Amino acid sequence: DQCASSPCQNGGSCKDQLQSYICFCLPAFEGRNCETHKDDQLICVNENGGCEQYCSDHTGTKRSCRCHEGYSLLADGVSCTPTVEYPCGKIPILE
Amino acid sequence: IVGGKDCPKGECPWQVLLLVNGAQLCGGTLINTIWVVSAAHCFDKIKNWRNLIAVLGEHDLSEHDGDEQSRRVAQVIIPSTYVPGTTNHDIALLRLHQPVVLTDHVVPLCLPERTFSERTLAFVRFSLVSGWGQLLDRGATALVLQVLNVPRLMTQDCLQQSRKVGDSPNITEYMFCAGYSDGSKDSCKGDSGGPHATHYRGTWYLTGIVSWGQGCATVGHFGVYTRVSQYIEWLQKLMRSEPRPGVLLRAPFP
Amino acid sequence: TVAAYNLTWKSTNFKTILEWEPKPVNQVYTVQISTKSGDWKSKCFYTTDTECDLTDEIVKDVKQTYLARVFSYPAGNVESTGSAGEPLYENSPEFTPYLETNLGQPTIQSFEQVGTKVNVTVEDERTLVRRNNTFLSLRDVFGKDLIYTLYYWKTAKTNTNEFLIDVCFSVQAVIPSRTVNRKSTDSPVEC
Ligand SMILES: *C[C@@](*)(O)[C@H](CCCNC(N)=[NH2+])NC(=O)[C@H](Cc1ccccc1)NC(=O)[C@H](N)Cc1ccccc1
Ligand SMILES: [Ca+2]
Repeated sequence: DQCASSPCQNGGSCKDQLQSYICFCLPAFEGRNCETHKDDQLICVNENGGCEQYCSDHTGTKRSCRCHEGYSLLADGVSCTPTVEYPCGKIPILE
Repeated sequence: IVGGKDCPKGECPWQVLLLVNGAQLCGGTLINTIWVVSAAHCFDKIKNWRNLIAVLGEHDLSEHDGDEQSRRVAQVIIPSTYVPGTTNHDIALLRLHQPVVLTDHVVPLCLPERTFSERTLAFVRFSLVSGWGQLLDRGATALVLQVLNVPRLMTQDCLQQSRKVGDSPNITEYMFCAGYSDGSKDSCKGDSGGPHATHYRGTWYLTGIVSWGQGCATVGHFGVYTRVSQYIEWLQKLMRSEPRPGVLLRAPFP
Repeated sequence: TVAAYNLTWKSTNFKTILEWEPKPVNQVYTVQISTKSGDWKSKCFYTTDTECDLTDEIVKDVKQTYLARVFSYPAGNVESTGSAGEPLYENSPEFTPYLETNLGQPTIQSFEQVGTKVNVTVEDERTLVRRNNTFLSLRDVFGKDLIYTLYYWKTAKTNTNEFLIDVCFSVQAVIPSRTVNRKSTDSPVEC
């Protein structure tokens, strides 16, 4: 038992090795010891803060998504949709 | 464009061919109805500024079909820090004498916001470079518009994998490499000015502009492109302010 | 500002941590991971750690080859430069989970007998590879690629989690088609 100290956090469980251990985390955590909350790093450098186009990091407050001219922000607050006819960067024959 | 394909008609809608006195000069990308981004180098040797045309909706140079629209180019603006016959600041903004009409076969490419360009789009792997320029280094220029997917490298890597040469210029911060070092696929001469376009979530955006290289698809070398995102704020100022009166304008940079 | 060096992969049973050096003096680190044709994906945002768990990224496809890189920032920039844009970084080796992941030390889970012929049954260990949120077994991931070596008091072999022998044991997870980390460590010994 390297696992004797239960070093696996946030509900994840330990499997011993020789001179080490391994944490199996539940879906929402990662890290060696399950220390990292997947749901906790919603910043723009991280996968465009989940924004379809533009992203803004706000200090102290949840990030916001925005869009290009000729697009407007949807209800989900992440997706944009063209508000024009020929919106930049989309291929009409392919739409 | 070395080792690419014909762009299926209408799927490269933001491609401009630029002609002068009738003949191929360069490519460009269309950023809205009167505004076309190119490379500044395309304009070093120009004589008849008058006959500088800009063709959109084109596809087969060899045959006139539907969809081509031509337009006199009223103004070429190049950054003030660009020095003729040097690689740095290879970008231009062209104002057409009249809007092109948006159609299925003429559609603009988004100029993204800088910190979207920088943090997001710069780490999408592949992006398309296109043109009607040479099909092999010293070979024939294309007739059906050529497209090519290439991968982007961070300058550190581009400097690690490149066979050195006594004066291949620096890759500056206004530049970036992409393509292949193995000799197979690259952009070539007369592709200059054309788009390097990056696909993200479902919209294309302009991340780079065809610029320079050591030959085309040279072994141990990558294509170099203007990092468009270092320029976004300057282009937009220029798109927002009052026409000034020249054909060639050397607008300030930064 | 100084760049990461000695970027190493510590991977056992598909639990995969990239470690590196140095411990940060007023800089932070972020890690990126791609496959060779994929986009880069950031992890461990502005950490002062010298590790990064990449399991959730690498187990999305064990057979792919992953590259990771580790950027270096003065505390409270990101940015840059320049020499030429771009934050300072350094690259890991390539890493192909399926081939290179250390096989965890097995645990013999059964030892019942049929007289003169003895049955030892190796436990079908779970790995970090999820599917519908729920972990896949060592035998699930490898299949007819993984075989076992047995010891006793001399040697014996099987594919499966089953031996039958002739009148104290260890086993060994073994994958012969492996260029590297071919044989696991010896299980704990049972009598
Ligand atoms: C304008 C363009 O059409 C063309 C694009 C070629 C891109 N090549 C690759 N491999 N992607 N570019 C040129 O013709 C440029 C023009 C130029 C720019 C600055 C200074 C001088 C000329 N020419 C080159 O790319 C030269 N190979 C530049 C060069 C490369 C290596 C050493 C010295 C000079
Ligand atoms: Ca035509």
